Amino acid sequence: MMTYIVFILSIIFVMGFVGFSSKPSPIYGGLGLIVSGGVGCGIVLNFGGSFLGLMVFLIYLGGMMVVFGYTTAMATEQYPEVWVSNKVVLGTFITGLLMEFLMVYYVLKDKEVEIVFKFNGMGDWVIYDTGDSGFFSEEAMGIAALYSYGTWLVIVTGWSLLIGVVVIMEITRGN
Amino acid sequence: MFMINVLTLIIPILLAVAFLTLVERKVLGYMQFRKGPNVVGPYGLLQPIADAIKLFIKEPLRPATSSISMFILAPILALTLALTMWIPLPMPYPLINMNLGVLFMLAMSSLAVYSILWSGWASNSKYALIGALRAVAQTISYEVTLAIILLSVLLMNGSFTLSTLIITQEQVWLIFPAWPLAMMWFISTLAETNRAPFDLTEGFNVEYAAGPFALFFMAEYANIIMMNIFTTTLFLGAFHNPYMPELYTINFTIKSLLLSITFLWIRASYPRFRYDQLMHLLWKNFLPLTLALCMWHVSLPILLSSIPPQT
Amino acid sequence: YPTKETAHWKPPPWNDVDPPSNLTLNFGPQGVLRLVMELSG
Amino acid sequence: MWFEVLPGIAVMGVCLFIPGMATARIHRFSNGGREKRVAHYSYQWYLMERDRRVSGVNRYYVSKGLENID
Amino acid sequence: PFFDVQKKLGVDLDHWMTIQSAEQPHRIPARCHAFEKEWIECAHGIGSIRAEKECKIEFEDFRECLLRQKTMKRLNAIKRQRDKLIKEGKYTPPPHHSGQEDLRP
Amino acid sequence: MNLMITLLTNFTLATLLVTIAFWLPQLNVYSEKTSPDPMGSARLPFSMKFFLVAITFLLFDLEIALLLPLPWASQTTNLNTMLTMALLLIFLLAVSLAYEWTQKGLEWTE
Amino acid sequence: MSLVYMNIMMAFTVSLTGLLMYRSHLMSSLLCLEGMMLSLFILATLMILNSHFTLASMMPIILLVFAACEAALGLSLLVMVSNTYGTDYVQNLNLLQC
Amino acid sequence: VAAFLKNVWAKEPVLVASFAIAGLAVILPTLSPYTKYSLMINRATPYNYPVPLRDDGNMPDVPSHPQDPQGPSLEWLKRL
Amino acid sequence: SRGEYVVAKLDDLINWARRSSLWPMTFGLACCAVEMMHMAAPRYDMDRFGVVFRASPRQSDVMIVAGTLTNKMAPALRKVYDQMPEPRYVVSMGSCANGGGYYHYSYSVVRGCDRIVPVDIYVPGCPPTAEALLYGILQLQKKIKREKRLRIWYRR
Ligand SMILES: CCCCCCCCCCCCCCCCCC(=O)OC[C@H](COP(=O)([O-])OCC[N+](C)(C)C)OC(=O)CCCCCCCCCCCCCCCCC
Ligand SMILES: CCCCCCCCCCCCCCCCCC(=O)OC[C@H](COP(=O)(O)OCCN)OC(=O)CCCCCCCCCCCCCCCCC
Ligand SMILES: CCCCCCCCCCCCCCCCCC(=O)OC[C@H](COP(=O)(O)OCCN)OC(=O)CCCCCCCCCCCCCCCCC
Ligand SMILES: CCCCCCCCCCCCCCCCCC(=O)OC[C@H](COP(=O)(O)OCCN)OC(=O)CCCCCCCCCCCCCCCCC
Ligand code: SF4
Repeated sequence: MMTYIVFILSIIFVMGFVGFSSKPSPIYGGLGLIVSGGVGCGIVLNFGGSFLGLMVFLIYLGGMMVVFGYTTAMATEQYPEVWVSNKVVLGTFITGLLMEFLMVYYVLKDKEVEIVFKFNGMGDWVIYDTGDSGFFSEEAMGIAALYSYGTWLVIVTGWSLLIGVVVIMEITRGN
Repeated sequence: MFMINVLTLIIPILLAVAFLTLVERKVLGYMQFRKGPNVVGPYGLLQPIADAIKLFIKEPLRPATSSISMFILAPILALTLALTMWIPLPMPYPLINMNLGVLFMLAMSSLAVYSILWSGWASNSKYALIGALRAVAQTISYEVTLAIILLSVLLMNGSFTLSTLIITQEQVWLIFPAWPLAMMWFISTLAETNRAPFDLTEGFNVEYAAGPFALFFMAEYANIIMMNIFTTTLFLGAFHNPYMPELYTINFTIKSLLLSITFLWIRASYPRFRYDQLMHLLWKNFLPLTLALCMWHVSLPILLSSIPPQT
Repeated sequence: YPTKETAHWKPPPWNDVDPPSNLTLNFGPQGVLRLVMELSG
Repeated sequence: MWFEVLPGIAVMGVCLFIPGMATARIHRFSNGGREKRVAHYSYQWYLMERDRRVSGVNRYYVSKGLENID
Repeated sequence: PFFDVQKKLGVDLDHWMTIQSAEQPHRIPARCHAFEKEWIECAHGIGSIRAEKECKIEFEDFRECLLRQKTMKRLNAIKRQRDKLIKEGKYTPPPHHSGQEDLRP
Repeated sequence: MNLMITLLTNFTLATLLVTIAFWLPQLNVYSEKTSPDPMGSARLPFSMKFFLVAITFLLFDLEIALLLPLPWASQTTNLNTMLTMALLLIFLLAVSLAYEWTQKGLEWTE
Repeated sequence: MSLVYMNIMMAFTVSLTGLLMYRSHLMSSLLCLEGMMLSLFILATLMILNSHFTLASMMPIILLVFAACEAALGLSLLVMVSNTYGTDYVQNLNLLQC
Repeated sequence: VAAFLKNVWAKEPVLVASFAIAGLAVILPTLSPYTKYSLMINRATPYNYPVPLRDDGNMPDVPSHPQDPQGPSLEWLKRL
Repeated sequence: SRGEYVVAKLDDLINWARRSSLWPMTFGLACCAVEMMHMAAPRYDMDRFGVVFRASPRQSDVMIVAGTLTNKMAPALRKVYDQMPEPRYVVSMGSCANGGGYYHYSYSVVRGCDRIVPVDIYVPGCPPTAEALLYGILQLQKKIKREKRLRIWYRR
């Protein structure tokens, strides 16, 4: 059960996009994309990609999806919902989320194990710890090489970010 | 055995947050020439327990919520991110010893504005939504200088490891080569938690009951104690004997208490900023100095041949 | 060619521009004073 | 007077002292009277699993010295 | 329009990230360094049309090093036969695959 | 593994405290109350300044995302190139800040 | 091909189908577009960490930064639409039929 | 160029401090003698294995044992 | 019995927690707000009783009507009273909030705030001294102390 955990997260990841590709609201759309970002980050972190998972949290979720929720909250005029005493205002939430985990556990059925067991990855998929690397994360040093090897990449990226600042300030003027 | 360690982290956090209210009211009492609470318990030691039992049986306001799910998930996220910021903190050895604990804490604190934003949209008020948007803009503003100051200090560390930050400061405190980063870091952590003189929420989560307000309240104070401990580890790092870890634990405890009382002593001393005045403080005062000191702490270990070890 | 679905389509403006308030708060009694604020941001 | 704030500060200081003392004692309890092995890197984990294999009881913290070689 | 400025002027703007067998930091190998090196040294300079049909063995070794589809197929076959024999009761697992043998070093 | 157990315990304690904070005063049969702020029925006007400071956060946060591997890039052999590109990124962050300055972008939240 | 890569591709195509059937809002379009960007980040990261190809580890961050800047541009466009009509509705964006 | 400097130090000391710190951060790594030692320490830090060479017969600069005279030595790093 | 003892001890617990943690929402209507400010000033010092200074109305426990209630503000008084969570309490401070006071026969004055809100403690004086307002607060705490909520729950 514990072996297939990345695969399990990937299934949840797929289900997470069905949370918001059906598009119930842009606000619940942002909420589903935040949950999907967290579980895809779990997929990244379970291959030893620690810095890239923390870039998912720090830059994608805490950097950009904050701005998406911020711009969404400056639009789409709100309206109240059901606000009866606690047999509705939290009990329906708990029964709905228990049905959501019921849906998560419900898809691991006989139509799934014909794909899981015929194409068993866990046992031979996650091979990032194949031998020794040394005193360094290879992924950390590969990201560190952006400054010595990636001179042109850093030039065009910083130029695109400066042009991004200029472009946003020109189009958001109205004059 | 590990679950025992998680409980012995998280239960004393909640007890320390409970008695921080007593320490705040007593220290703000004596600084305002008055006394703080002394009637309820002996010298006030039952005032947090009485306040907690009062807030946890107070009537829910029957809130006209714009959403159920964000109304529930804002205190849940607030408490979860209040607790999970503590697990890489080296005291002198953390609960979760990870190689990127600094970046982990920066990420989990950058995720902490969703509790504000979801509390704001989960209210029906447009005024509460405007206050929440102002608070979110303030917090993500000061997260910029959190990240740049933190990067500039860790150019002397070698890596994002918090336990390595104890090894870095065994000869000198890191406030000596980095005191402008220290003072701007301290004002930036003051402005993260919406703490005075940056508390324009008392100048967004009032849609909640008194119980969920106590949850946001205790998450805010856990963030206050946590950022004081993180500043203590980051600039005033204590001596560590590996055969007696209680020397380091008592030393950073005393320094963390002094820095938390320094928050309590700042809030009883200054008027509040106007909102554009603290946006002026960030974007026009702290950010040029912070970028210049980032350039300085990049280029300075290269010119002094003091580049810290990677491992 | 004006068909059935295209007959109500008016031509666009000649210079290609199209013809397009501020907030009012009530700081109530929540001394005491009520403040009606025409605010502009 | 001013020393009246000291019982609350003392209680809060004990509440901050308990987690660090607790995790230091648990690390010495679960690792043979010593510190927990820090494996931030692949070499540290490789030596750690080599210790776990040479100890024979699936525990890295049982150190086999010169008595295990002839 | 492929204006090869990087070969005209003699600059290295993006050749270093292109293949796995290039100069990596701290001489880290890729997982398929030998297979990609052999596909590149086989298919070098002869053009794509000859490279598709005259270096297919090295290219399939490198593709199978990348995806490991034949190796996962073989391991699924052996594990399926092992599961069927454990289910039939005609086979017993060894002690060195059950966890009672006090591993090598 | 220990991290997932710790996150799960923190999430369980958070959900438990929220559940106690909602269900414990709903034992009370206090009163069903009626008759439902600085606006009564006003819509939300948009503010351009809040969106400008949000996008300014996002662009400088991307520049910080580039600046993050510097404590690892200090360990490299090509220190002249590394120092030039580090100073170039922080200088471009400063040029973005100066352009945000002079075009009145930092005004009325300065 | 492989399994978890097929899952990340399935998420990419699901957010593509959400990006190709608009319901009401432009923010829903930008969210489906950034879910596509997220799935590209995840799949690129798993490939680059799988092969131990070291220099490409800076590539997903690059794939983040530009595209996040791209999202910023999209948000600003939405804002100007919401400054003309009051809503971000895609059916207000139909003046270019003639 | 001096009265303007006193004026900007009077009005805006934050930007004067920022441009001074940034200017020193630019110029001082080249005006320093200790900058080369950063390069030398980062290229003498052994992250990999020092793979030995087959002795063809004529290599005077390559030692046979780590405790030999010839070879790159770090006496300067131990002493400084 | 046993359950009578359990509900009596839990009544003592919740009454202790509610009376030792009263949070006031003071209506600063008139001159009595000055003497409430003196009751929060260091000499009398409400904060050492657990009575915090200027709590927000959506979490406060006791409404102190300190000053003259006029006809233009009585709906705002009842609105802020309706926005208070239970158990809410009303302390009426001074003669104009008690019964109209010096403006009793005025065309514009509500003759007592107990025409608007249910009032628990009547604090007399013009203004009552801050020591007397503190006496009224402690008498409110003793009124909360002798409540019998779980006892009457167990007996109904
Ligand atoms: C880590 C432990 C704690 C660390 C120390 C912090 C504890 C002390 C806290 C005290 C109470 C703080 C209360 C709230 C403060 C908020 C207000 C405030 O102070 O705002 C910041 C104020 C803001 O100033 P201001 O608001 O007055 O400025 C007005 C600005 N105009 C004119 C544009 C309107 O100051 C700063 O921003 C300075 C930050 C620190 C600068 C450090 C510079 C170091 C020296 C550099 C070199 C200079 C010389 C040139 C080169 C020479 C080379 C030889
Ligand atoms: C609204 C929903 C509910 C809201 C409240 C709850 C969610 C939000 C608050 C909690 C956030 C969870 C964050 C989880 C990951 C944190 C980052 C991380 O794992 O960093 C630590 C570490 C990297 O450090 P390193 O030392 O390199 O690793 C060991 C190498 N020897 O890496 C490791 O140690 C890796 C450990 C294994 C991987 C852990 C995966 C966790 C499960 C997937 C994500 C779960 C959350 C999904 C939803 C998020 C919504 C924001
Ligand atoms: C890490 C540090 C954490 C520290 C946390 C605790 C801080 C406070 C430390 C103790 C302070 C004093 C506590 C006692 C206060 C006074 C209680 C008391 O005696 O009240 C008297 C009351 C009336 O009873 P009666 O008999 O009528 O009296 C008339 C005289 N014959 O009778 C009663 O009220 C009934 C008896 C009630 C007794 C309650 C005592 C306090 C309970 C605290 C619980 C938590 C303690 C810590 C737990 C974790 C550590 C072990
Ligand atoms: C080359 C080294 C690297 C340089 C790049 C990195 C710098 C790090 C800091 C980045 C700062 C980014 C933002 C800078 C904006 C500059 C323009 C500016 O602020 O002009 C307006 C200002 C007048 O002030 P005012 O408009 O009133 O301010 C509003 C509040 N009252 O005008 C002023 O206050 C005048 C500001 C410009 C002149 C400052 C001169 C400082 C000189 C220090 C000593 C010499 C340093 C050597 C380098 C030369 C620098 C000019
Ligand atoms: S009772 Fe008298 S002194 Fe008090 S507020 Fe009224 S008018 Fe002023």
